[PDB]
Amino acid sequence: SRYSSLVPIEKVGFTLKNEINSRIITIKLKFNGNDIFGGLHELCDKNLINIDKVPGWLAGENGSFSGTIMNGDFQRE
Amino acid sequence: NAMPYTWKFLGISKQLSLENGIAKLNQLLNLEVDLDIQTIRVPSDPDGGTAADEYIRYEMRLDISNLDEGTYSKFIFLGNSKMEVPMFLCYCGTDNRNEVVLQWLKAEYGVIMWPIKFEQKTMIKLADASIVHVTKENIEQITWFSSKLYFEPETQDKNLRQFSIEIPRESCEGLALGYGNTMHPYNDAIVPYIYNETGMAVERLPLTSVILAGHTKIMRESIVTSTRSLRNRVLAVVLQSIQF
Repeated sequence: SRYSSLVPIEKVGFTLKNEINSRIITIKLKFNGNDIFGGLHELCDKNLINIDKVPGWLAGENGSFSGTIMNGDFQRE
Repeated sequence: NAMPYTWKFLGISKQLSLENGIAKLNQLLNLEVDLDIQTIRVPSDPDGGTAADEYIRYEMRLDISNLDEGTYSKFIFLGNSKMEVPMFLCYCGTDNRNEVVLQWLKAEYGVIMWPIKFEQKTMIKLADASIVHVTKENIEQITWFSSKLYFEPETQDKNLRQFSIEIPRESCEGLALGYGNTMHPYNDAIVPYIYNETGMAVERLPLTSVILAGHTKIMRESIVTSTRSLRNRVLAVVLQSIQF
């Protein structure tokens, strides 16, 4: 082991909405696994993801809950 | 399925002049192969150095059943003599004569061929190429498709087995407007936006497919389409992708 989590999540989704020049741009991210944030941890270590650019919400800051992030404000559901 | 045509690609060591002739293969196959030859231009607006951008497009249809589309069998060649690797072919369908067409090309022409594989960056370029529509006046136009990128990373104990990033049609357009006008929206606007917003570098991750809804699915070693053919520009990008 090395990447396990206290409470492993197997499915989680995020919708990112940003307002750019008064237009709403939406992207949707979905993850599947035995322990998603552990997998994401490993990818960041292997440098496949840039940790400095990983927003709090993708790093798990509230992990466990799928949600929408609207101009930087997370809201689960 | 909704995309029943699965294309595989092969580099070829010389520009085949099939013009003449299919006849030898026709009798071998005891079957009438139809051979179409046209010159195309990519970029299309014929104002692009009236050459170099001219390719030659060949098509061989294996005439047969029309019940199950999964057996529809077509060969497409794109050639450009002003390039170092001047031709590739691709073919769809599961017909047994496919492999018999390949060994014939070899013999008849004494060419070697190799499986073409697409790196992430090329999968991106192919996505940009797939969404170009060509009007009757040979104008190229970007059209918008809901787009989905799939990844399948290798992690301990299957911790993360799969993840995807989806950009609805309207947000693909929306992202291009912040750029703004571009014939390469995935490369220029959408893929960078993902990196800057997530730290995810698409071209470095285990990207296993890019799906343009109802149109095409671009993968590492094939392209799947709902259309019984591939677009000129997608072909041109494949050929550019195998140069040195």
